[PDB]
Amino acid sequence: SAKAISEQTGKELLYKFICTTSAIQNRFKYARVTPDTDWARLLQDHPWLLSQNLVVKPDQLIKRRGKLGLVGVNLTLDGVKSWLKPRLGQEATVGKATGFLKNFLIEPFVPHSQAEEFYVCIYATREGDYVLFHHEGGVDVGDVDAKAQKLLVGVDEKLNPEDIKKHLLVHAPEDKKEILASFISGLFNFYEDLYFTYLEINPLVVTKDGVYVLDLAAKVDATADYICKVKWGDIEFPPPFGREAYPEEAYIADLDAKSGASLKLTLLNPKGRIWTMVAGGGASVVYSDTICDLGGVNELANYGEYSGAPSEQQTYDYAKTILSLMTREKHPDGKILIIGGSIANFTNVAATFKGIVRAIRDYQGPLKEHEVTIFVRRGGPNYQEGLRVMGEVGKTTGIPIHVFGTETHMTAIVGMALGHRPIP
Amino acid sequence: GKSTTLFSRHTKAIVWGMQTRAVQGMLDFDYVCSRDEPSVAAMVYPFTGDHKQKFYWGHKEILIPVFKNMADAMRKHPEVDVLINFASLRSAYDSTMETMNYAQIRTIAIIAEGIPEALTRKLIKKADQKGVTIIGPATVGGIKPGCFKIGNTGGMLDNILASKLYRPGSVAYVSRSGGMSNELNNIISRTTDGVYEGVAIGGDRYPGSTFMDHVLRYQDTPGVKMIVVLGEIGGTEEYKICRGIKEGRLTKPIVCWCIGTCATMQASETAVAKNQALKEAGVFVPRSFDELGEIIQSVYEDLVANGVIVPAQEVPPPTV
Ligand SMILES: [Mg+2]
Repeated sequence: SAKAISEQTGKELLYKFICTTSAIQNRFKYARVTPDTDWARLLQDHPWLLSQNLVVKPDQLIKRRGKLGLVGVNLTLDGVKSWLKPRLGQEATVGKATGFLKNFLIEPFVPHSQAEEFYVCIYATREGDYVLFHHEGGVDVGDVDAKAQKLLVGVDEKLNPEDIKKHLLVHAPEDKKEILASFISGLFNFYEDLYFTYLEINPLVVTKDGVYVLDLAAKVDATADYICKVKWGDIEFPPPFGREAYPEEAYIADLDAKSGASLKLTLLNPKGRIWTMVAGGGASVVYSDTICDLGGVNELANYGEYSGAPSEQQTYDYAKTILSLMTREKHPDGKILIIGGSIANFTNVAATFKGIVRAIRDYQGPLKEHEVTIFVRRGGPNYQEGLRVMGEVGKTTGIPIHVFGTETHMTAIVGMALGHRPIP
Repeated sequence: GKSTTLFSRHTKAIVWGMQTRAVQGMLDFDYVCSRDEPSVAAMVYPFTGDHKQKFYWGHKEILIPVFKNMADAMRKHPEVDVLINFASLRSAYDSTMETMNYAQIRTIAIIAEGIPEALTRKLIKKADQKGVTIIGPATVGGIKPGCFKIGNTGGMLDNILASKLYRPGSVAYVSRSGGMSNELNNIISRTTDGVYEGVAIGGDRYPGSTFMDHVLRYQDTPGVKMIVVLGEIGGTEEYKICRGIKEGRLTKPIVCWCIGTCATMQASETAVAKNQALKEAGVFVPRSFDELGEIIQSVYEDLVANGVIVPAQEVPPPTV
């Protein structure tokens, strides 16, 4: 899938790899700031921080930073520090996302007129990549998608420079058409070469002194790592602006990274009484839908999946993480664990369930204390064996475990769990 | 042009890759379906030299050639019109592009997950150019009961038999998920006369063939009396189905439910808006997945009562 990268990552890749005759200014002139930053060595590393006035702003996948007043503009290194005191480490809300402002980028301030601001964006679709240009960029750009010239570079087609000049740049100042055109040509080759799917620069600034990339947002096609690794290096893919990941999410992520199997976990409400552990990406969405449909949205603890034929050990490690997560606080009404799934085509259900069983056994003590009831429905290769060992661990541990096969409609267990229908 | 019929009792296919367990599953399936012959004619794998491989056509032992070079396989087996591609992701693009230099191949199943989207757009472009139908990438494939099963689709014989996938029914379906397709096999076999044909288009952003591509095929397949689509939040694919019905192109009963209604974690792209639009267009849409089997059954029974579906007679399967 496509994944966002930080503005700093995108700018670094661009400065490193773009091939253009159009002179790009301030290459590599950026300093990253966190709440752990040592300001003495930062300056000793970026002595240019003193040469000129600066611009400081969060680099955390927040859009419209200018319009929302999240950018300190044209400040000294002191004025930047003073601007950061009230903000760094403080909460902010943008749209309906609230999070801590903890990652900032400082760059040189570029003096320029409004008429020197421009819009460029490139993005992928099934029919190819669209290249966008508008002759007014920046904060007040407005509904840029309705306004911008658009040019489709078809699948395996070339971006023709005369199309850039004669279609995209029709409204651009005539003395800037050659430079803009050189830049866009190079931007598109870089976009294609580093497997981008989205690359926006707003505003792009062009003065007498050359091209400045003032603001950048981007995504790349993460599956292309085996191709672009030599160029990407250890590229990071930040989460959306919002809460920080819980340690267990980070753990499951690291598990995910080390397997062909898909191991996913997201905590909606760590205190909710309704926990799921579903095999199948489709099935996991369906079970979530069902829980919400039957009124349980506020008690839904998590969503995610363990899919794509995980080993017994991987499944054990995944399950024990959920078991741990649901034995942190008691809930007055006890709790429900839904271990559901569609009917696997190749996954060895006996092997996966053995892992789940080992986990239930290791956490059996706290599971009884938290009054957890478990519902299980699964099909696939060796599923009858798997359902049997699940029933066994139930009788053995004293934990209530209701097991079901392919005769039971996949989502029926959700009604049973919630008391909307009887347990057969 | 893209074919309406992809598979039949006589389909012969080439499997690219080292996948003995998969091939044996297909043959076991071929056997319980009472096909006259095995559905896999040969294998291709450049990492080894020519040779043969042992499999079982029932109790009888047989040999399946393995070719190092794709041409040799094509040339020696011009009766082959399908390729199942189990290439690992570093090999999937080149091998799929190469397959399409051989016009006897009308249908390619691409199994690998992880093919970059920009590469997949190029496969699609060539495929569309050549009239080749692509199923996948990132899919387990699909299944045509009585006729042909792609790779691991449908799992073990135990599941093939329980869901009666060894003989045709009247219900066709398509979904993105291979996991849910097998669930559809189960749901459909318990509520109707069984699956006619089922395809899993895969989970990638640009699938080689889309819901509408297959819905069209089904609309144009006399054996299909009834169509089930398991849709999904994201994109506007399911609107093509609304338009199709309204323009008279689609006339058969269509059952559809789009998963992802609980996206409380563009407006027209939600499962909720698509479910509603489909329902207004005349599609049979259940109130929830929980009621999907119920609606399928109800639409089926009405097709039976009015003669459109004549449930065939159960005929036990061969040895096993
Ligand atoms: Mg993984």
